[PDB]
Amino acid sequence: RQWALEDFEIGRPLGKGKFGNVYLAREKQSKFILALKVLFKAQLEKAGVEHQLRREVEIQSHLRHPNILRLYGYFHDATRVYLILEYAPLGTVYRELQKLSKFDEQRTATYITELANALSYCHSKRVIHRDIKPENLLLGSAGELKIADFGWSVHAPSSRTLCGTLDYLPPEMIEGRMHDEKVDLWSLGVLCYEFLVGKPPFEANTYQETYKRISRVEFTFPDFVTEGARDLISRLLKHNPSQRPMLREVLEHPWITANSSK
Ligand SMILES: Nc1ncnc2c1ncn2[C@@H]1O[C@H](COP(=O)(O)OP(=O)(O)NP(=O)(O)O)[C@@H](O)[C@H]1O
Repeated sequence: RQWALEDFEIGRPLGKGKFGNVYLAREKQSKFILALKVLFKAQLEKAGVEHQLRREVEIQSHLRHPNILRLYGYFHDATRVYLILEYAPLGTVYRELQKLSKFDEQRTATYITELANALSYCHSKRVIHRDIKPENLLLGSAGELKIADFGWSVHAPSSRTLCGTLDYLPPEMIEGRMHDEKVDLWSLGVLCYEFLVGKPPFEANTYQETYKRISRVEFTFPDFVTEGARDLISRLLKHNPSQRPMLREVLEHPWITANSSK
């Protein structure tokens, strides 16, 4: 069906995107509640990311997994583009991380499991998300994690568009080098550390400074991180992409098994 803005009643803003906001919305005919990612064509062109936005719609609309946010369709007009997304009721893992400061091992390992499963599915299709970070992880009604925002996804292998914060990016990406699905493994390790510590392992006040840290893989554990968490995070944060484990090995790691709920 060919959609149009008149088909929806827009509600409160759910977030600030990079080219517009996301709104809670209801489809007039079915009363279906969902989200509307609104991007201004102006900016989309000024950044020449129409290829990304196309890769986002094309990749995400074809994914079908309970731990991956659903993209139902899209439409647009003289001015903007509208992505029709599955609405995540419980917000971002990011906000939850602000609220709780840091997660316990049970919550952390559970989120990692849902992620690994979701990434496994994405890697079976040779799809690399490449932008795994707290603000792209949404929570379902039952509090289940759902990877969202495929605005950077691309099929492996690949090269590289400009950047923002490097916090979750692998050395191979910040060094412009070629990369594959291993990129997401590095990010998963960054997340696991951030979940337990309250902040990313390579954080810094300077972009230049953060680049050095990621490049050198310079991170240390606070005393309260258990050895089981340190082992997993250390296997995940290897400079050489090839050393990074398979998602299966993550899903099976002892620390994950002993702590995870799913
Ligand atoms: N389906 C949704 N349900 C609830 N909130 C959402 C949904 N989609 C997006 N948001 C919120 O809107 C924000 C940005 O959405 P997002 O898809 O990440 O847009 P973006 O333009 O790709 N920016 P970025 O994630 O930094 O690349 C997220 O931080 C969420 O908090």
